[PDB]
Amino acid sequence: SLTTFSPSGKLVQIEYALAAVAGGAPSVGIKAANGVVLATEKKQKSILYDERSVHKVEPITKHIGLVYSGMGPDYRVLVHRARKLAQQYYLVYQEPIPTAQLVQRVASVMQEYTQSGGVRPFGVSLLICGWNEGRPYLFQSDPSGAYFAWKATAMGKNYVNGKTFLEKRYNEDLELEDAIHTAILTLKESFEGQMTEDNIEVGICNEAGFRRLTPTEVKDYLAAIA
Amino acid sequence: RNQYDNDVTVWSPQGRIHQIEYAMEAVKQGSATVGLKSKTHAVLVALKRAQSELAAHQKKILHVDNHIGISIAGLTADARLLCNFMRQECLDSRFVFDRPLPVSRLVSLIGSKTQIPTQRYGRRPYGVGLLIAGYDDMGPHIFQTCPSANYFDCRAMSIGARSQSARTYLERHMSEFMECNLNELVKHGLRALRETLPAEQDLTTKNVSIGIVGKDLEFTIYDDDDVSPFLEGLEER
Amino acid sequence: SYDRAITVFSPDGHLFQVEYAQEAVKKGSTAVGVRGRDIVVLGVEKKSVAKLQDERTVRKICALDDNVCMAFAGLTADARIVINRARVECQSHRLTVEDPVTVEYITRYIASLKQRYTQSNGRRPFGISALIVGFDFDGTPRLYQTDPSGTYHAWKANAIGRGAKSVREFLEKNYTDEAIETDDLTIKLVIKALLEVVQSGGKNIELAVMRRDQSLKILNPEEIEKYVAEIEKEKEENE
Amino acid sequence: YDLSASTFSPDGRVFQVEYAMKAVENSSTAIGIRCKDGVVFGVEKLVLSKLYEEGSNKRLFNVDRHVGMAVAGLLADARSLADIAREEASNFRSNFGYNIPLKHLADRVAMYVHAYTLYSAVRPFGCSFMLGSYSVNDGAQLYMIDPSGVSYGYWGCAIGKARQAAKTEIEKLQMKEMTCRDIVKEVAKIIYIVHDEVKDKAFELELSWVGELTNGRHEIVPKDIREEAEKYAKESLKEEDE
Amino acid sequence: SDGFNGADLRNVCTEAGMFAIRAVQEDFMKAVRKVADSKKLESKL
Amino acid sequence: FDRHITIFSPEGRLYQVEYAFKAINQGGLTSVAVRGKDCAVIVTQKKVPDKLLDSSTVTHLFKITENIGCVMTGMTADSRSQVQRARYEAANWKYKYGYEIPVDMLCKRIADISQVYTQNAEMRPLGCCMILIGIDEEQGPQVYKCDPAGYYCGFKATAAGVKQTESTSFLEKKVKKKFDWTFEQTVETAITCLSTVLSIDFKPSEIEVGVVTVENPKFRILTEAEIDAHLVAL
Amino acid sequence: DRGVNTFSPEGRLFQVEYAIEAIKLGSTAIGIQTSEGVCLAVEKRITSPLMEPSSIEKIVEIDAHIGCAMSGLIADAKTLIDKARVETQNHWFTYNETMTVESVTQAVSNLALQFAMSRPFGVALLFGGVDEKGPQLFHMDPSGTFVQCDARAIGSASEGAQSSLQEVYHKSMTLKEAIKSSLIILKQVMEEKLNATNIELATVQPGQNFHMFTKEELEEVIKD
Amino acid sequence: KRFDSEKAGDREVQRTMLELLNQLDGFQPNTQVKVIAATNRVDILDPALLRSGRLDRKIEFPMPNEEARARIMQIHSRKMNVSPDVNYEELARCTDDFNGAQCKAVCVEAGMIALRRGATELTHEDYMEGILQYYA
Amino acid sequence: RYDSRTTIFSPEGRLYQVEYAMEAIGHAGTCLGILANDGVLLAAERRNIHKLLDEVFFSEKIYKLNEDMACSVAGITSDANVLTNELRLIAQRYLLQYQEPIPCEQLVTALCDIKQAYTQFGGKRPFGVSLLYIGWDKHYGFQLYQSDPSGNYGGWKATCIGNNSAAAVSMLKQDYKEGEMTLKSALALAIKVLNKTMDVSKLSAEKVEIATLTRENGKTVIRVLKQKEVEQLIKKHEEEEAKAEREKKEKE
Amino acid sequence: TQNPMVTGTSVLGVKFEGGVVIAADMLGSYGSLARFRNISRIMRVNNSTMLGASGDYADFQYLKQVLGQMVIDEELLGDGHSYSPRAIHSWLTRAMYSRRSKMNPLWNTMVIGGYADGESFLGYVDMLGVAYEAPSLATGYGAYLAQPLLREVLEKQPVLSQTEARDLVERCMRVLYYRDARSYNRFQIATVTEKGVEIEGPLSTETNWDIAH
Repeated sequence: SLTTFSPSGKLVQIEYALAAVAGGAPSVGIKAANGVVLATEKKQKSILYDERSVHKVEPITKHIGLVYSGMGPDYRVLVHRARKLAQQYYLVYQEPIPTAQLVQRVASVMQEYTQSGGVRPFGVSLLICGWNEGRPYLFQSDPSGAYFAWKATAMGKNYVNGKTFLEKRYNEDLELEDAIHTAILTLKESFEGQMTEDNIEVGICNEAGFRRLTPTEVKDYLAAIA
Repeated sequence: RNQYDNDVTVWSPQGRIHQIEYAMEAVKQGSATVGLKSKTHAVLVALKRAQSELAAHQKKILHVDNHIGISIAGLTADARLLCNFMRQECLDSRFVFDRPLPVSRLVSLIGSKTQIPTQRYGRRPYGVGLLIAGYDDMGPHIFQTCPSANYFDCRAMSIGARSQSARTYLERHMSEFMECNLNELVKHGLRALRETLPAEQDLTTKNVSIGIVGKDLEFTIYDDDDVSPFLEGLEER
Repeated sequence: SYDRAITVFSPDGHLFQVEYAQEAVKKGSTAVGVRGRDIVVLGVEKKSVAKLQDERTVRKICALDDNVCMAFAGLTADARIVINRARVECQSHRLTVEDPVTVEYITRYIASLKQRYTQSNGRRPFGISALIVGFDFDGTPRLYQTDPSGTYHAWKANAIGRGAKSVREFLEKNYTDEAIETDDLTIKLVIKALLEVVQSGGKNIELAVMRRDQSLKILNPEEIEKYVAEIEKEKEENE
Repeated sequence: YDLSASTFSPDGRVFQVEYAMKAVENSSTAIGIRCKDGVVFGVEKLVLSKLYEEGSNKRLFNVDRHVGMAVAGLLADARSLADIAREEASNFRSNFGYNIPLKHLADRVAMYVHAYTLYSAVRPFGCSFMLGSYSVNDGAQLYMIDPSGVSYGYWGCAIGKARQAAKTEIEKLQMKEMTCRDIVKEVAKIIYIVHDEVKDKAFELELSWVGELTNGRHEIVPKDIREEAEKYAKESLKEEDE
Repeated sequence: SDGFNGADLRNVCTEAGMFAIRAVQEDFMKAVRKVADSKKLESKL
Repeated sequence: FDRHITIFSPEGRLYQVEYAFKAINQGGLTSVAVRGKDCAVIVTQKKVPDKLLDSSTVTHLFKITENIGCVMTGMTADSRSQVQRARYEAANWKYKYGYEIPVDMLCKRIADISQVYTQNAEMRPLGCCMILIGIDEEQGPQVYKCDPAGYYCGFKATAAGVKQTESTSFLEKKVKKKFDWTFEQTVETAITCLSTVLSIDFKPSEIEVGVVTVENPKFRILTEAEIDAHLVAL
Repeated sequence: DRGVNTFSPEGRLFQVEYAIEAIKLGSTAIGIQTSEGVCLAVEKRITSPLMEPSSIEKIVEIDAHIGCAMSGLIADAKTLIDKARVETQNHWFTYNETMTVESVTQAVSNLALQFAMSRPFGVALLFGGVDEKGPQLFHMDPSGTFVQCDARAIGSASEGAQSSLQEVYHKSMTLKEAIKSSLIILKQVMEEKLNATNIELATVQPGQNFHMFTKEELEEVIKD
Repeated sequence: KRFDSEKAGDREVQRTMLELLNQLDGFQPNTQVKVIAATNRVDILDPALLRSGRLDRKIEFPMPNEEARARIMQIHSRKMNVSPDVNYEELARCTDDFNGAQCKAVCVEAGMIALRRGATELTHEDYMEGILQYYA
Repeated sequence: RYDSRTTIFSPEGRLYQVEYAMEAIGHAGTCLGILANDGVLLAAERRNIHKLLDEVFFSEKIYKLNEDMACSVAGITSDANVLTNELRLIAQRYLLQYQEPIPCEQLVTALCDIKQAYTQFGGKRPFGVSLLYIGWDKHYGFQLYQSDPSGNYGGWKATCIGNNSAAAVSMLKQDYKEGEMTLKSALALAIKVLNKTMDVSKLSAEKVEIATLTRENGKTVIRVLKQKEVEQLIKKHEEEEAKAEREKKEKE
Repeated sequence: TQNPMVTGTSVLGVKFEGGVVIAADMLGSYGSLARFRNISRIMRVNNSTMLGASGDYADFQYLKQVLGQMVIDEELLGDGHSYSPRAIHSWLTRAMYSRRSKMNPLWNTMVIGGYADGESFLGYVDMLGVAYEAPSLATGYGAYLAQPLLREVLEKQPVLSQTEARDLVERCMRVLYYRDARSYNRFQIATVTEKGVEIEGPLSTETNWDIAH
């Protein structure tokens, strides 16, 4: 069903998937010297929604974090299968899967699910981060099964201006604290309305391993940098 | 009827399904076959057509079991498949129970099968209509079966092209039916075929096949010569 | 898997797919083959190659055994696949019987393959036309041809490709046991047929010949130069 | 478009099940009433051709000793579904050693219909039906099932062309506290009154029941009982005419 | 009850008057008839 | 090409999934749910056309397990299919882990299944929205509404059906004032919310009300007696 | 009608009709049965010259007691005939006998019925065999309708050859009359003259088994 | 549906439709009027034009049954010079979905058919051929 | 319905899918390879080196299939990834079977057969990637090959694919000898080719990627040129280009 | 079924001139550990046929359920056709033969009684599949010490009366109880006649041991 290469050499369905991803929940990543910071607009559609049930940032391993922009369900399935793949890697290699292999395999899954007839490729762009080795890694994974390593990046509604903002902001000399400042500032400039502490979700990845910051810490950082 | 008329799996916005209607059309396009019955005899008189003067008439009466015979009208291929199937069923039933397979049960099973490939998007109906004459413990049975599986237990039925004249004759003479000798039974079937056929055309001992089943007589096929006494004794116009 | 029907009959009663496949074969390079008393020759257009392009990787002619040689016209990948299939088949036939595969048997196998791939309920019929030449174990200069539709016939010569039409009329004309008496004059007839499309004397006509039960041999380019030179001498003498 | 079961119409309505009910709206009728001590079924079996025979193709059947059902619609799908429920009941008996509850039986057949309306390479069934049963431990139970696969427990109901008139004349009854004996005559009157002779020419009334009187076993109405009910229905027709 | 119209009332009243002439209209059991009629019109669209 | 089960439009817009949402809305009824301090309640319309039916035979509430209740809003066949699938999932969960499945896991499983339906272009997104009510060791009155699109979101108060939006707004208003409710306060809130959004007075008959309490981890569809008692009391 | 196996509204699968069209396009063949045996004469479609007569094979041997003629697709006939030969030998192995011509024909037709396979075969066959009931001729068409005929003609000239056969044939001839009349009609309907290389001629008699006529007897009958 | 935005002419049809709606739903009793509408594309029609004060009592024309086909053919044959021998009912059976005026057309074609030879009788099978290889 | 049509023939004998793959390859980034008597090299354009991009993987258009063979990919990156995985699988299965590295031609044939199987197996789009292999076989020493979506493959001394492949290969054929141009000069050849082809004269290690396979110690060695080396090759290229320009204008 | 663990004992059957009468005990045993007694090994297949077993009670019950379902199917069909005693005999023979051949034999020695259309049927489908139709049957280990009496009595008097047959079977089973380690003074007699099938509850014979003293 996806083989219909337009008479241009492009695959219009993945083009549309990229469009839908662009029309997705804003998220931002910034890799510091000692770790990486991931953030995303978690704004629910009302106070009704239990803002502790549907999480947006997920630890796939004690040292690998994953966030996305786009389809929530597709995101769930992809993160589940990523947990799987990483876990079989752990079992065979009694060692956590390095981010390189994890993202390689996730993108491979994306493509393989792209490469059939009854299959509608996912509509999520993922922003995996890891601390394998003494190095912090950030990788954007594209619905087209393409994995790109990055320094800092943004995805979602305002990803282009997020990208240029991060371009102008980043400097190799940057501690994780200022990285958090930068990510939260990017989300602020890309966010509509007040940043209620629990409407924004964030996770860091360091020597301590990936961890999603609690509402307490996110409230602290917001109330500070606002 | 644009669209809605491809494969049985598509439901028309009329509660209708048209591939089955087409199969029934093929059934009519088939050749004439009339079945009728008495207390102890079931007679299938069938018109075998002549494709060419150098080609022998297509036989259409098949003896499936000792006590069961079929007259076919429609796709000879599907008719052959179905005949093979009923023969297999009769053999299996005889194996499992040393019994003649009940005609009603056999017809129900065939209807079930011909229904099965009417609810899947991979297959087609069987554009073949069968008139079955059987003799079970309850006696003689005349059944009609169509691709839709809507089997009908009839005192006398007729299928194939020109079947309406046979239907008229059978309706008129039902009262006599169930109250006539075997020879009169065959003669009534022959009269039905005569009505169905064009007036100029006459039933020679080459165009007619007579399958007779009943008490103390397994389903016997009469062709070529065996039809001769009946036609010779038959009335004319 | 796919389990989707293809190769649907046409209103006229033809197969749009097979006609497309045969025209796709026609559009390709041209190649001629002929049989002698003990020599079977097979020439073919090289189709141009960049000065940086190795010819070893252009194998539009394949020796499927010591008695069978196929010249291709179509898509190179299809050539490779069908060739490998046929050759695995010939080794399998060697397993079955300790005798070389006959050209007739190999052609039967290829035709069966074509039928399978045109009516296997979802497939792309091989857009290929094949020409085989062998000598039966007893020894017979047999030459066979196979259309993409699977229909194959016995041929004393053939010519398939873009020029197939004109070369076919040409060979039908001015062909006789005088021409095919022996290796002599047979390469000359082949080269004349290939120059029917003129101006490519030194750019094309990659040539092979197989003697009776001796071996197949590709004709070296110095030999090709000698043959074309003497052939044009014969021409100028004619005019 | 409204072609396949996949096509959620923009309104959110799958049109193939709608077409299935449209097809169902072609069979004559099938009425049933759950008496306090059983269930009674009637059906307007229209003899299409005068050459047909009594004791022939029926729109009601038996599943297990303790369940009956009456169908209306495409008779092929009807027989298929009847046999279906037959084997589900048998398999439940094999598993648990006792007659299957009508509730669970209707549940499973409804699931089967639901699956054949979900899938793509298949079509929904072209016939609706009604399942009746009785037991001492659970009273008398009646259910109806449609191509969409809705299983609802009715104290009385019907399907087919005159389903609306069937329902009306059903509510014209104290179905709570009458018995099978009089409810059978009532069902006969239902069939005869809803019957449109002007249109259908030929006709026959087919009846059955299952209740304590039969020890929770489904059986056709005996010959004498059916004849009496038919006579009463004719006399009621004359009463209504006058 | 569903829809928006009262013309069901007119339909029931007219047809029930026809009924009575054939034979008041104390027949809400009959008004449900034309309710079902309007609802089958709803089914049509 | 959007006619297929799930195929991105030029900008995405899975029109068939959106049509599944419209099918849910057209289910034909409405339901509301709330979680109290330690007790959760749910109400749902319940009609009895033709005066037949009634009884437990007709309903939309279902005990997925002894400790989890659930309600449906959508095509009855699809909804029952979901209900029995979830029952299967919970039973397998108990049979595997040995403990009653948390409502979060139950909704997660159904959400993943519905997502697979959307994903593969062979299974339609069946048109119904499911809501689960349960009690947790460390969350008390858990409420989670899951949708065929694959969201499994938990609301302190949720609603499904045509009036989902107005009911949600009303619930937001009410919860804005002292969400700390008791059992009676919670049941009153739910019933009154549904009454406001329907503009209809309620006899105990034409509704179904289910509850779970921390003291009594047992989904209970209150009988007509208690329904009418609460109705007349408030 | 469109679709793969869809039933055409006017009946038939419409692929049977396409197959019939292909058979009509095919080359011409004639078969005649006599109490003295069955004779088959098939016109060939030799392409441009250089063609040995042993290049196109429109006649095949089924056991030593049946011949078969084809009209249509060469490889389709090859596959069907392969099936027929395999079935015949399997039956001989299982029976210590040879099938009847009716039975082999119906087996091949049974295989043809299945439309795995996605399309009907584009070949019509004529089996002239010798069995318990003497020499008989069975015509089989892609639809699977098999019937034994006194004399049949298939292919491009099917209708004209059949009309000529109707005119000339009687219930009493011999193999010699059959062959001479068949050759007369074949020459009259030939694409070009009767060169003795553009035909294939076989006979199966209550006696000598199935036999391909050699060049000598071909030219003999041709001049006759 | 009144919402499709194809092109011009469409919108004109929508004004005409809305004028129809006005003419019977506006500030006017319209007591002395009786509108009867006729359509064949049953499904595709304006949801407002639909009914309930506008087009109610939407009578439906079904496919004639065997009896209906017999009655229509009888009606059209009433003036036909039919001989005293007819299988009207069995001809209706042969109809086999012969719903529309086809019955009238067939009676006319039968008249012409008999008129080939100047007759007044029904062959009953030349009647089917007026109606309108491989296996069989 | 809704099944598309992949393994079908155009009414004029053609394959829309294959041609669409070809044009996709063409629009893809430019790459090219050169075979020299001493060794072989391959240059590739980098479409974007956006500063935010990291540098984790040693290569961005090239992959070492083994210790004596490497490939470069022009087209869909994920398709290339899976294709190179398949290549690794095939070659290493070959090594298992024969206790020896696979020949480049044989590995190419295997992958091209897989490509054709994809092109002819029902509804599965062919990979939108074109491959360029540099390897060393004991039979032909150094070898350079090119493979297309159709399964067509050719072993050539040098060539170009991707964007502006036509002009690149034309100029290469114009200015390529047959058995000369060792790595020392082949590097300048590639640099000038890319300078004229990429259409941005400014070339540095950021926008380019150069790989070289050479034999030493009786074993192959594949190495990607470091940024420093790429920059010196740049500098020298511009120097000799400015030379040739000044002599040409002096003549003018 | 590859283990003999829990069976009953021998079963008897006589083709009464006007019907067929069989007798079987209510002993369930596990090797001198007589299992719960009131189990019986006889049931009513249909209005005109009865089944009995002398093998593993679990297998016997399995056969009972399958055959009961089959007969229920036939009744539900409503065609009036009823399974013949010989038809059931053949079905059972086929079933055990197939199980044997596939190496999962049903561990039940069969005793099928029937009376259809004035014809009395008596069958002894054995373990492997061997079929029989004789006026008398003594299945199980009781064959050797019961069938001689029945055989001689039948030969000297083919036609037998109901009461005489009942007394003979009671005497034979009483001898069985005297000389059987796995017998039981509690048994069911199932008889089939034109009127139907009747099971005479858990009768016990008037066994005497002081007769030998």
